[PDB]
Amino acid sequence: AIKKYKPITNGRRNMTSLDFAEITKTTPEKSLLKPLPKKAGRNNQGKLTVRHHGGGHKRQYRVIDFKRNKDGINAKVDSIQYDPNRSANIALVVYADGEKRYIIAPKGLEVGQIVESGAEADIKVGNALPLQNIPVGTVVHNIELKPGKGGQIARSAGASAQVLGKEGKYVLIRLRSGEVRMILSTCRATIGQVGNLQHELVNVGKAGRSRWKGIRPTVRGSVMNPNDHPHGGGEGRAPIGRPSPMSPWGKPTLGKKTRRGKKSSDKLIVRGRKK
Amino acid sequence: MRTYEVMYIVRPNIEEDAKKALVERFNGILATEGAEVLEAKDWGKRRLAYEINDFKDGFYNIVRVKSDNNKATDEFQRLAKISDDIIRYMVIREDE
Amino acid sequence: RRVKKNIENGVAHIRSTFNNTIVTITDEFGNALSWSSAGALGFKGSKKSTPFAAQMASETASKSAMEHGLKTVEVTVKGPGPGRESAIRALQSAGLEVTAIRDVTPVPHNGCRPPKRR
Amino acid sequence: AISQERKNEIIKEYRVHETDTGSPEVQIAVLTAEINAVNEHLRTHKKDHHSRRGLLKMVGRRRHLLNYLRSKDIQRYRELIKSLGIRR
Amino acid sequence: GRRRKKVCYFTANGITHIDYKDTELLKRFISERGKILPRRVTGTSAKYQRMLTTAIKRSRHMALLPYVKEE
RNA sequence: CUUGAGUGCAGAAGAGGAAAGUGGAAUUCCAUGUGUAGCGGUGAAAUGCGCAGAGAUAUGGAGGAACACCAGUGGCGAAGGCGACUUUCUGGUCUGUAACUGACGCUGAUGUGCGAAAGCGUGGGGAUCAAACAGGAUUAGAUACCCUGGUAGUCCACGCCGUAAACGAUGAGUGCUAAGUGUUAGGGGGUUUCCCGCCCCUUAGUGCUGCAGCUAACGCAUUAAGCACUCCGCCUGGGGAGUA
Ligand SMILES: [Mg+2]
Repeated sequence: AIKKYKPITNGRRNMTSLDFAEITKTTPEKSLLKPLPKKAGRNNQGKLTVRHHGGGHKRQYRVIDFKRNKDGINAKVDSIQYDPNRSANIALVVYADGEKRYIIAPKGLEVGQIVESGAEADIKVGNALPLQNIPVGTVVHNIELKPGKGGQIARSAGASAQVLGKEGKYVLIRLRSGEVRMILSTCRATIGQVGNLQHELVNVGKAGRSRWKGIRPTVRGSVMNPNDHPHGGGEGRAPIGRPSPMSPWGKPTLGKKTRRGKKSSDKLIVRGRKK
Repeated sequence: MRTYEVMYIVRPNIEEDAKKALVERFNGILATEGAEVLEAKDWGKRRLAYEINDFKDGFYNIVRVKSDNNKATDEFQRLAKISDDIIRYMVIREDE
Repeated sequence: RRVKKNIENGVAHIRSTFNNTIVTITDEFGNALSWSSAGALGFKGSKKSTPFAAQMASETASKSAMEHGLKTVEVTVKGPGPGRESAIRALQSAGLEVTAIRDVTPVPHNGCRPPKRR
Repeated sequence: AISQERKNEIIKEYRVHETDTGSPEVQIAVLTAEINAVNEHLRTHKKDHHSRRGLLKMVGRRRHLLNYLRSKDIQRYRELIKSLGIRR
Repeated sequence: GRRRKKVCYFTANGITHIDYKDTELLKRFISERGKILPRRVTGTSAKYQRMLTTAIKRSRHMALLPYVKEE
């Protein structure tokens, strides 16, 4: 849930933020962590390529087993924890063998609940298993597109895909973004929506709270002078003179398609709804 | 403690072996939790008045449990709609 | 084949609105061969609503239906309208060999709101 | 809900004598159990009409029988509020 | 009181029935097209309408009996 | 002290409520097969869809919403309201019973809460139906009826408003006073081999015709607008005005 903050001064009025009710401990496991410098959106060289990043706060890398590679072996769940670099809160997992690995949190997970990674691991929340075996009409998170990589799909906050049906090879799926794709029959995935659902009702509230993350400002285009951006210049304020609202680098934004139609999966793509 | 009947329905296209391990498994999942498989039977083969996945025709199965209300359908509904062999199903109490 | 599906029993399907009636003759499957429209035959509007349209349309598709060639044919019936009874009669006059008529006036169980008007 | 088993049990300890079933002591106890059950159902299902109507009939009558046992006696009154731990 | 057909058809049914295990009360109480015979036709009493209704409805999802038979 | 009220014990019924689950038809959108020149609409037309092969026809897919018969002056609930089915939880009612407590009751200001549809916020969904809007037509004109489309919205969840011809335009409660006649859940008894069939009676709500009586009249008539008691609310000519 989200707790409104009573206005006491100007910079809190519309503020809002989370309650943190799905947490059991605060300090993580030292071992799985791994360090992380930052880059602020720029290359091996040093030049700025992506705009407005950097300025933020320090953090680390909590490792994940997106593969859910080891199969069959039942597990339990003895703790939750928090993860800055993703919206989705995260769980720790005492395997049967004493190992310890972190996993994105499905909504409605109970500490002490047990969760598996195998073919014969019958359906519940959390359990990891392929797509061919799953029934139709189910919601699933963290699909891999390819065998053995580590999933790339529905891995963020909230709900997740729908299985509409399957051939033998390949297998359909509808996403959120509502768009369709044929997926292999043997890619490893799991079931249940993702955890945090109200990550988006956060009224960030105040300017700093973008810097705390951090990100940093972005300046419009109709303000600058005409070298640095096409819209710029102009006495007083600046209607966009030309049609086809442009990027700073030419190359419009507004309606233009940039999917490159030679890509191999374009046959796998059917019924493009969101883009 | 209350008296449930239940019907479950399976395709004909399966092999008779799968019917055997299915049924015995299944009376299992009604039995396992403490709630009593009492009186199992088989109304068996019959034709439907209309097709339900695509089959004109199919199998029926009748069993009975008296139980608390916490052990049998809670499991069977979960293991009903996911299974591609149990087609339809319906459970009641003792009324007619 | 394929345009010339020759059999001795296909299907007829019939429409009859208040203001228009269409007929067609197809297969048991079916796959479609013929049709006729009261408007196609020169009539307009107020004269689509005539019982005689059932007859001249019935013939007018029945000809090409038995050009392919056909003895018997089933008759589906929709369309609360004048001609759902007449086209049967004038279709017998063609000399064909109906065995059964199925009146299926497609009724729902309140799937959607009908138009309020009037 | 409640079921006759529970009910027919608890009266045996609070019944003022053997054959009795009235003796409003009984009634405020039984109603107490009922309202607690319905109250937790009612927290499960925040929104209804049947319940809160039903409660407020029960609670309303509970207060009355209590106001009766405040004057037919005084000792039973105090004895039962501190026995059941209800009505501060 | 009452101008319908005979009072007391029920002499061969009761108290609780069917629920699906008896065709021999089943087609009597309905049409050949699929729809139901009202209480005007059969001469039964009122609650038995209010039972056999749900009886056949439970028979329909178990596909023992059609929602429609016009073909 | 038991006759009012409530508790029992054995029973009857029900679209009474909240949450989850399941299924068929139908509308629609798309895809495919079939095949040509109209479809659709009106009082008469036009606008639109269509040779990019529509509509019609068949198959299968998705997707939201509503649930044919049943349904009846039938039922339930305090009202608003509630009609596909099944499970979980769960409220009250009626009868019979009579042991059981022995007047605990009625009404109810101020307060507290539920409350059609429209409406509003935040978030999801979007099949129909359809304000606003556009076009067509009628028309002296028509920003109206008619026609073709068509967004919000209808839908779900958490919240908020807080009204209506919310009507039977009849406050709640108790008690007494002609019948007849159907209906709904029950109960007692006689006849019947067995009533399950027939009949007689008795409770509770439910409808119609009707006297005594009332009413200005129409009309109400054991479900009173009769005979009375208690308690509450309300009216004092109409507009001004449910305005300031
Ligand atoms: Mg009476």
